[PDB]
Amino acid sequence: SRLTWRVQRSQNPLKIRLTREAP
Amino acid sequence: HHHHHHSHMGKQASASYDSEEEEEGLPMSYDEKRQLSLDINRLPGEKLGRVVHIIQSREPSLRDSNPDEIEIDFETLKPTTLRELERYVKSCLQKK
Repeated sequence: SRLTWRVQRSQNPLKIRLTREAP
Repeated sequence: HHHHHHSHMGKQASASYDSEEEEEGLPMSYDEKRQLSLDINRLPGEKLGRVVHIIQSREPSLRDSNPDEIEIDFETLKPTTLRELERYVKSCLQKK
């Protein structure tokens, strides 16, 4: 389907980057 | 001599519902942005796909720039947008 990402905190608790992760 | 006792401890009940279903869009406080973050961070990658998709529909700049790494900025995001995140995550956590 896709390469499983993770939701990660970008500095502030009000910002989250879903980084490009390998499953 | 016989005895009878009587007393009526009548307490009122309460049931209240909102009359409308409008987009209230109230000024979403700082803590409610955090309240989404923790509860969205525990959602699986499947749900995270829809969670970002509605944000990227609101922010077409980030949609087109990065379809791989998506940064949801809750603090500037509209309370009408975050309304969806709130009701959706709540629908994932609760059978509602």
